[PDB]
Amino acid sequence: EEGKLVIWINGDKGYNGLAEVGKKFEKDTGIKVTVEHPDKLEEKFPQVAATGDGPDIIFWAHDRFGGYAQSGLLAEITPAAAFQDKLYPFTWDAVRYNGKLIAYPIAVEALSLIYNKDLLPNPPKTWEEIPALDKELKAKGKSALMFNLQEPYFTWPLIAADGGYAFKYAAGKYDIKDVGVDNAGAKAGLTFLVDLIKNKHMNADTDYSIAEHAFNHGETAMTINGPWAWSNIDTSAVNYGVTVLPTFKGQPSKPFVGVLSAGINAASPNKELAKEFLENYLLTDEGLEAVNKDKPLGAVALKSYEEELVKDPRVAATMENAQKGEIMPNIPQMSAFWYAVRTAVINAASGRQTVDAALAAAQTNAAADLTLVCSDDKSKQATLISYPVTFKGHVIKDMQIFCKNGWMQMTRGRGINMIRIHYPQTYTSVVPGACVFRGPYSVPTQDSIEMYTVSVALLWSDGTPTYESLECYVTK
Ligand SMILES: OC[C@H]1O[C@H](O[C@H]2[C@H](O)[C@@H](O)[C@@H](O)O[C@@H]2CO)[C@H](O)[C@@H](O)[C@@H]1O
Repeated sequence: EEGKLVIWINGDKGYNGLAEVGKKFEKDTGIKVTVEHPDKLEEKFPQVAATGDGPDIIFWAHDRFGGYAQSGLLAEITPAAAFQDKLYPFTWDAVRYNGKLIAYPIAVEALSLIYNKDLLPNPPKTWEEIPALDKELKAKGKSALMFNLQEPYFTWPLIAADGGYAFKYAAGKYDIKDVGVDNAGAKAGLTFLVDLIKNKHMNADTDYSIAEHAFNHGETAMTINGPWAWSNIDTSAVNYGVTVLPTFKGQPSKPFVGVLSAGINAASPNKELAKEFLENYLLTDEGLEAVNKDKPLGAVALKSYEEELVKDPRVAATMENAQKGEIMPNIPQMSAFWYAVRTAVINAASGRQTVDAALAAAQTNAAADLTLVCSDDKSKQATLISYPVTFKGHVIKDMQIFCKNGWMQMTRGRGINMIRIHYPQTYTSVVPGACVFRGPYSVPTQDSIEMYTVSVALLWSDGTPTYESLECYVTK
């Protein structure tokens, strides 16, 4: 709707403060500003913006914006040099996609270790110490650590500590072909997490609100969270510190660093109003103050403000953790990475898959966009799903699936491609066209399980071949 600004931002952010900024905007321009916090908005935005609908402005960490830009959902930003100089350059670099500025950077985000000083004056420096510490607190009616296990954002710092990575950065770009989900380091880290759960130091079902409640009411000595979380702790009775994440196998935990960013919907008729709102209301000492006061932003992108923020030790700790991590890629393939790791962590933590199997499925999903939906019952068939998210640059051109009975080609277009995979011995005769698992194979680790597998050959646009396999496991 023209003559009005609609803003979407995550419900864990400073939306009331931004609303107050919006009030400051309406009052001067007569233009009403409505701030909303849709659920799973990072998914809902590309859905509705694609229909020409949605907000004028969308706020999210920069990693999602490359996908948005590739789908044509974001207007190009062209700020003056003067405005550009007001913000730190690396924050601008975070919002650049295939050459163009696709958003306004706002603040730099990283997870930190947050601890209750009255329970735990000297918090552990290593993950390895948490079990012994938990045993001591449990006797006192408390627990050592609770944090959100449902979102891979929070568990990634540990998985990445021993060598896990999303995409390798080489020769001036992310190498979409070199995916780090499945390696020895990632396995060691996720195994440590799963072991914390097996040993009842953490609970697989723990989510954001459970961990927030447990920490802010004094039940658990530590939590892992970002700056947005500090204001609720300020309200609580907890005297807290914000410090460096614990090390794992002697290496720093490596949080993925986000830059909170504001994109303008390409379909918005209101773009000039959105630009002026963002530049002359939101990014100002006053506006950033308003939002930061409602819920802290971390290290803001605005130079004038940063100088006052660097004095807040919580922000300093934030930047200390950021320096030990890595800025998130913004490439479209990140959406497949995050989906794949979310599934792996949830499945490993619950005990539905082993760490090795979970990561192996995650690796293939993040790298090749292939998901295999297994059935516990052999008589019900598996489904292989191909769902490409990257349409530009180095991409898989050709895909061949190796099934027990031969090779079959599978195309990559924008859309979704699904085939059934049959377990062998299931059909009384050979079914024309059907892809059949190789197996059953033994699994040395677990004696009660049978493995089935198919293989895949990938031909990249540059001629590079690569190979994947996908497994399903079944109880005998
Ligand atoms: O969990 C995967 C998720 O991680 C990041 O989302 C963060 C976000 O950056 C923070 O600002 C805060 O809101 O917490 C989110 C996790 O709940 C990625 O930005 C996102 O794309 C990804 O799906």
